[PDB]
Amino acid sequence: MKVLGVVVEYNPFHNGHLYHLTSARELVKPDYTIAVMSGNFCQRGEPAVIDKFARAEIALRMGVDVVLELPVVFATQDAGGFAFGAVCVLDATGVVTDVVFGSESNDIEFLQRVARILYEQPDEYQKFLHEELKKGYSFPNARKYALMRYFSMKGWNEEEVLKLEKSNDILGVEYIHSALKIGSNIRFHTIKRVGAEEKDTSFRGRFSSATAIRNLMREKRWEEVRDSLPEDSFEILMREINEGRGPVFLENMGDFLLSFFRLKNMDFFEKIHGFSEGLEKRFHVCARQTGSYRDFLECVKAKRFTFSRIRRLALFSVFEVNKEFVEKSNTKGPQYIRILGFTEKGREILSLMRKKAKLPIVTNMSLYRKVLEKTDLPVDKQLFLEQIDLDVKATNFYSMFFPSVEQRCGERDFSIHPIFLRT
Amino acid sequence: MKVLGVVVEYNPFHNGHLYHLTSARELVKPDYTIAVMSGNFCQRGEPAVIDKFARAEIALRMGVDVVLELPVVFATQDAGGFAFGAVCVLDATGVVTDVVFGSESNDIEFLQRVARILYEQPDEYQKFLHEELKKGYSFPNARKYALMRYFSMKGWNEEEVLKLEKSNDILGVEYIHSALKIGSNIRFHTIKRVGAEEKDTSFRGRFSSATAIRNLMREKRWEEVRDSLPEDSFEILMREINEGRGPVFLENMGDFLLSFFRLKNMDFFEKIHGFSEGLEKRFHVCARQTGSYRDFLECVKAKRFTFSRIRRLALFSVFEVNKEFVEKSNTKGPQYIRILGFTEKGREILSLMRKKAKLPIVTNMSLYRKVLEKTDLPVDKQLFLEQIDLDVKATNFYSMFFPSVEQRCGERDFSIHPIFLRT
Repeated sequence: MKVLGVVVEYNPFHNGHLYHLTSARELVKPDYTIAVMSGNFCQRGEPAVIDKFARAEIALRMGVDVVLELPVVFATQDAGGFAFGAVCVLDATGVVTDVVFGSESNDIEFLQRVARILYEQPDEYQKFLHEELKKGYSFPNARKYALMRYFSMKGWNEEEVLKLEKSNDILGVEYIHSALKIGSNIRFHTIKRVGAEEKDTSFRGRFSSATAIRNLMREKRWEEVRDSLPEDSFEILMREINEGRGPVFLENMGDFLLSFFRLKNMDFFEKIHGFSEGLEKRFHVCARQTGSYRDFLECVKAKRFTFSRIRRLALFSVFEVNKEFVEKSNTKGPQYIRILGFTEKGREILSLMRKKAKLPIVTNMSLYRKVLEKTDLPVDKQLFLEQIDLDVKATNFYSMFFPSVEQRCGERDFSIHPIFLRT
Repeated sequence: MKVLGVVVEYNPFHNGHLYHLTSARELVKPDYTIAVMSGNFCQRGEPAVIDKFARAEIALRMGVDVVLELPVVFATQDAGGFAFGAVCVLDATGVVTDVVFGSESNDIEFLQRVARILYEQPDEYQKFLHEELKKGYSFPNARKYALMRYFSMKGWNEEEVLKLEKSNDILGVEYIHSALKIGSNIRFHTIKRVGAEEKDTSFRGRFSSATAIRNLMREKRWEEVRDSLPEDSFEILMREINEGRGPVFLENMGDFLLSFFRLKNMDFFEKIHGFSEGLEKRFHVCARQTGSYRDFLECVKAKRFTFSRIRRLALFSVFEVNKEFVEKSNTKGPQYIRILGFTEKGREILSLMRKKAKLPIVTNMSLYRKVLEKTDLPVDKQLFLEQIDLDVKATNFYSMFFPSVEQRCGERDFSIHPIFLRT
């Protein structure tokens, strides 16, 4: 028996996503497919263009049997924390056998070699990393240079370690690294990256990136959106829009984020995860000097910062995601498995997950405190509660930006049950 | 010599305000007139419809020599705290000899008699108050009923105490009580309020209430607005509107406030000043179950809560005005005198204030930390910093709601110097 895991966001689910999913299923020939998916906010620090319940339904119609929520504390982190949460969730199901992820190099052996070095921390590598951590290098840069120097000493190709600027391959390394850390037996595979680069922004016809498609949506070119998307993905996108639950764009939240930063002092940002390299002063000063979130982001931007990093820090700030909370989450991992949706076939593997899972399974959110109280699993209960409260908080915040005022009431985590799709 | 103080909001400055200000000056015949004025937020929990720099200038043109800011922590409180701050600021100038306030009863001897009882706290009054509170009445009702029983026991007419159901006289008593508490020698005077009461939301000619006039602005009835205001007031209003710095309404901030409350749990609100009687839970639940701030207010509101109390609580929440901070402020008072503007004539009295003031005087905001570091005056340093940080924070937040994005940059407390007008 084999169960395919995939780590996904689907913002929106497009033709490239379908190609990847179909290829993964053809490669692994799984009996069941489980997706761990980012919620209402993705890894670039942007809102999903439609909410997690719609995108869970889309994934189910595209051939996922079970959709799990990647908790916000992981979903909005950079590659290291993102991968760690995703791999912990999939490993925790107790049924996942194989994981297939998109890749640029499409070389599983190189990705594995890098991860083993990061896991086993050779004495030579460690000495290099510290030297590179002086000379003021940021960790991901110092690590890259440390890895390059390790490769030379071992007579490998150091040039390869510059492959690791590509998003797909970075995540790939971190998936494997995470699996070694938690002692997972999951088998990992790559497929060569589908369609346009995740950062492209140009319309490629059939296969455009998700960022490009969201821009198409901004410009209201629906026919080009339609050409980018599977029929059911587009249909449900149109549904959410017609019913006033989309589209949701980051600039819709921009005035909130900017105003919120004007309520905060530097002491506040110092307590929030991810802040270093003068970014606290930058947030504080730029929030007072600029009048829109777009202008804010450009004021904070400098050569050594990505927009994505800045955008993530903005989400961490409004959700008050503090340093200690993230440190604990990146150690102990997710404390629950949240079910967003399943098919008829998915019911079967969920039944097995009840017996095999290493984390409490949450389906009915009204009952999550009872699940926590009743579980025999050695979870950190306080951390559990903090993590799931963040998930709920993000959904409630997100809902205020539904285009229709009528759609903004209530807590969707408690009012909407996991999607059940008949087969 | 004589110096007249007045406690004002001027949201906006209308014909009724010119009438009463002029009569105040005619009554007392002062050499100078000083106003202590609410900033960008007033006592009802609303933003001012144009900002404090615009409204300070109108005040100067209408006959005020010097305009002072009532710090936010007092300006946004109910009558007790509002009055305390205002009287502390006026007294701290070291030059104000007389204060005139508008009144329904226009009976100053009555108002002083009541203030004296609240100041001296005779045990019979305290017994009555404790009983009425034990019975479950609100503090203002309990106090009213306690004063009535007191009056009755003294052989006075208790129906006279009914005068205190009127907003102006409630305020009047608290001004006088505050003067007694701090040992002020200021002479207090009443003049009879004429024109619509503060609570009257509909339009009659002059004198329409400020509330009614703000609604005229909402409905774009600008002819009736012009007939309601002195020429210089209407001109400054139009100037602000033409530049996109007004009008500012509470509903413009409504989505922010409601989204902000969705980020907070009950433990947050328990810390905020003015929360009791299960208001923490009502804020928490209503913020999640309503989709607009108007609906939120209606949800939180019940028999025992006025709208103004709820609106004040929303401002205290968004600005994180906590219980210990307000307790200190209502004990030690304002720690500085903030000059918003003065005329060439006002120079003369401001010069005397520098010799006579009991609090540090802040004109150039860029220097306020240096003023604090150097002052001989034994102020509470941390409280000073917290109070003035709140003033700046409120201005910075307010400005995000200027209708034109071109006006939303920079910190206006630092870039706008005190208004000055040649005489």
